[PDB]
Amino acid sequence: EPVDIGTGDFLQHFSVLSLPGSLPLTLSRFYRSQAKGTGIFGPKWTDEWSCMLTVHGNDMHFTNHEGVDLYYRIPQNGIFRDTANSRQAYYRLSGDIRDELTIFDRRSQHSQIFSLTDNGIYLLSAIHDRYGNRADFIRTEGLLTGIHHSDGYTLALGWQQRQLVSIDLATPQRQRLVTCHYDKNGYLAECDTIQFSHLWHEYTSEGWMTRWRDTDKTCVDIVYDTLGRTVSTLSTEGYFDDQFLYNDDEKCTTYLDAEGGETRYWYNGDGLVTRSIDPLGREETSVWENTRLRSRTDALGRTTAYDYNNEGEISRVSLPGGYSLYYDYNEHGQLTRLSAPGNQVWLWEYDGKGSMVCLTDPQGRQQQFSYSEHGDLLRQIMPNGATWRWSHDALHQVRATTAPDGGVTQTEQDILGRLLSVKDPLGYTTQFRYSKNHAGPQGSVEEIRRPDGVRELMRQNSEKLPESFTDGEGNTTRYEYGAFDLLTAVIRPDGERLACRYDKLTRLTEITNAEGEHYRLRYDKAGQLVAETDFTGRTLTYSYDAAGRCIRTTFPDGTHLNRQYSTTDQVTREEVAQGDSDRVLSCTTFIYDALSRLTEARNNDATVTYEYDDASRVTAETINGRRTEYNYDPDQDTVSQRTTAGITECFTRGLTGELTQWQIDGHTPLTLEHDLRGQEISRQSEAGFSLRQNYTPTGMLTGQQAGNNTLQRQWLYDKAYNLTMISDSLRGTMVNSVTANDQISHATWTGSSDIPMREERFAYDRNLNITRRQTQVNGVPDSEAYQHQQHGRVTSREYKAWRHTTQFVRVIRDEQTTWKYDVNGRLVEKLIDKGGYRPLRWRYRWDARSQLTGLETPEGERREYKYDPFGRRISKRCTNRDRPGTDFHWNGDQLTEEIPVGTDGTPEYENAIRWIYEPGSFTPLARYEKGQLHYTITDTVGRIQELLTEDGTIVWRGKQHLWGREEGRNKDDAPSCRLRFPGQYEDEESGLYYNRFRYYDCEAGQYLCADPIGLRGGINLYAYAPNPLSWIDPLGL
Repeated sequence: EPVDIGTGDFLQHFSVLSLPGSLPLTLSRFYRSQAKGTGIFGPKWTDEWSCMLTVHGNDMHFTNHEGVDLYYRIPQNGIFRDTANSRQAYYRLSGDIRDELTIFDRRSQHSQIFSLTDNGIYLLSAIHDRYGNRADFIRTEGLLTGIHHSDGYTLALGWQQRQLVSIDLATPQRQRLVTCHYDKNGYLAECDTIQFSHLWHEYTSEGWMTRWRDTDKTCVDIVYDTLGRTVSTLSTEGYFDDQFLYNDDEKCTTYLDAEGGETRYWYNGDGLVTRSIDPLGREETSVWENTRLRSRTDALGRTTAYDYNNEGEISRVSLPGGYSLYYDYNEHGQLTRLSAPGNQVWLWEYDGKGSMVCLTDPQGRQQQFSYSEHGDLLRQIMPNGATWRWSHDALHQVRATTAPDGGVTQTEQDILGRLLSVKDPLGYTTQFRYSKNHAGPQGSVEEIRRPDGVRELMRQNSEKLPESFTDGEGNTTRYEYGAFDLLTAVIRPDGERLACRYDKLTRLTEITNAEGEHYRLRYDKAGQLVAETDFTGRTLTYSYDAAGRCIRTTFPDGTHLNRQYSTTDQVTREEVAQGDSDRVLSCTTFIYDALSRLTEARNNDATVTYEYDDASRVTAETINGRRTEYNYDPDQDTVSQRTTAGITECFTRGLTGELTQWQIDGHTPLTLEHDLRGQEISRQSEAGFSLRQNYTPTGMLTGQQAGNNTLQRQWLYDKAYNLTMISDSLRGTMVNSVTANDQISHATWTGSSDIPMREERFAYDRNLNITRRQTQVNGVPDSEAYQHQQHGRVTSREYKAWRHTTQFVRVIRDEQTTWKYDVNGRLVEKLIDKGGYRPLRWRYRWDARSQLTGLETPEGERREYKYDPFGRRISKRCTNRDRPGTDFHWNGDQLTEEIPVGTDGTPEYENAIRWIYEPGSFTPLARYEKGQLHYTITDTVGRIQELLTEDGTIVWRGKQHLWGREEGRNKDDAPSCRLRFPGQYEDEESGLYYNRFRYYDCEAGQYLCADPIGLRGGINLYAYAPNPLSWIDPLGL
């Protein structure tokens, strides 16, 4: 807030200083245009080190860090004892007026000590906590000149002509913290801080700040009326061209923002807003009782009420929907009990010095906390017995952490809080060095030295914003900013630029990619995103209710996604209309229980139900009658046992929560071991399966040993952490060349001969999308394809392939593929035109939510897909040929079962294939089909590369191309493996890799439709990842 709508003041609050310690020492400056107070920073600016108590006849006026005055009635004996002011009931005044006075802050448990000076004025002499940690304020000749902190450091405040010019860390290290300059009338004109902002200020003779600017591009000009009220603001770059209109009779202030909006505020005697109307006419009211919010009602009539106890704290919060929260405190104002809906009660226990020693969750489980005599947290004991331990340096910052497994992490920080070094439980050390720019443009450089020899640089500009970053290979990404620290440009290592543009209220309205095309956003008078147009020209429209909730999404083709919300802002219904006809094409309903927990989701294709326990943990998930039950470890709230159609899995976990044993259906259990860093080093089964893994000093997976039962793998990276060499004992040696954008430009798989067996070469456009792909087999050119993007999506492609004859090459295939998209950005037709041959045309059918519902193969065969209300594909049918189907079962976001369905339409549940994941993970652990158990071995991205029987025999070997095409030949009786990259499932009828939301073309490296979440998933809408061996996309974004 720039302006106090209750009075018209121009307000500013900036951080000045923050020093770590047992008692943190923080300092900020607060400006108010009509203020009559004075702090260490001159007139009109108040701070935390200038608080004072003043005798006012029978009153004791207390000036806080913002110039607000609290009043206290001095008793007859002149002794205060826990005296409280009703306007701010958390400040407590104690002491004899003849001795010294104390202000106790029930919010922080900290005390301010005020000592007598002159004329019945008490100045701040000390601040201390309940542990005795103390900061003594020293004043000489009236001016605050020194500060002593009990941790062992001292501050030196230097003055000249009674104006504060320097705040210096004095001992044990000399360091400049704050520098200040003043104008001709003694107002703070320039304030340079070492941790925060560097600003300049300009005032009139009365002290009204008419201009403030930063080190570079931000510069605001303020105009006042004859009363000192702000009437207009304007920045030099055009932002915040605001105006303010006042009406003291109506008690109404009018705000005219720079984009044509009008917000009106009605205030009361205390200057608090009782009623407001936004530029869209949405009204919000508030009831106050003496600077105390009692109830607030938004634009939908939803009322939130606040109750208070005799001590002045919030005791009861009434929420929309009948929910109520209750708060209980001890005598010092510390929260001791929180009662929530569903009989969820949290309990906090404190000792004699205020340390919270025991915390009890709603499940009655206790966490014990042990402290030092000075307040340091020394030990924490979890309910299962896991014990954490900490020790601290001279500034009471954590310098050593002991994990429950015995590992110790050494950290070291400087007096300003910056991290200097870290030593992991295995002895590997990461160092940080900070250097200041001493020439020209102000700035700083942060160098990182990693235990693998990697060195990285991070440079900040004069506004202490990230200016550039240089990875271990010397690739530099640069950032440019505009006014108000708005990101306006990003420059890749290859030199291409991404640009941003903002309206007069600093709202993102345009994004320009490296190709030069524009993504545009449009807002209404209230700031809601009402329209957006991607690079393809597709425009989507959004509608909102009075509460700001999106109730309609209008697509170019004409369909409407309508939504209805419950009182607790939960989607209860989704309709699909079309055009001017209000007729509903499809319907989706969500049902919630008394605790606003989703218990049933239903559309025309699937019904999903959820069951919970007292702890709101999902005990059962059912999809179309198929039920999965869960049991939880009582102490760790993790899934300890899950059952699906009689088959039961048991999970066992250690103190840290790591998986130690897994077992299914009475088979031999799988046992796992971990190191001191929490990384898996071995997994074994007594049947014979064994897998050892090792890592780099930075934690990168680099080695694998298994045990026709032996597998040696090695992954080697470059100093930018790109996978550039793979040593496989079954496949050979892969070598990768990367570009400045960390994309693979050359990938050669070499067996044992010197000339590589197979090579892939790639080129990319300015959007990092694939353009060229050339293959070479045994040194001779094999195939070469070039594809062209339009607006970020693949549009056409030419492909050729050669045969090696005699030393000549002759063309055997010469095809041109062309893609056609609809107005919603969904691929609807892919046509492969060969020379003279017959055209092969793929067709795609979509619903309103851009889900692939139908697929027509070039041979006329048609398939149909159905989805649940969460976008999970549940069924795959063939609707015109005599071919079997497939049913899918999901646990959350994991595809856990693929169930074959015969041609008669009956699911073969006894022939189901189960994929075992850790609950929440996307890396498959094992595979279970017809009582056969197979253990998986995954690569660096979590993709299955080998399936092994329980005895350790490799029965399936993967062999893929760079972007995911799987083509490794396996025996006929080998188990099927259609899992590709994490989240992907290969449909054998089309070659597509189904991700949860979109379908992926591993040849073009792109999805078949635009990203359903828009810019929330990146600038490239039809793109998978820059490097498929280092990025993953479990969902379809």
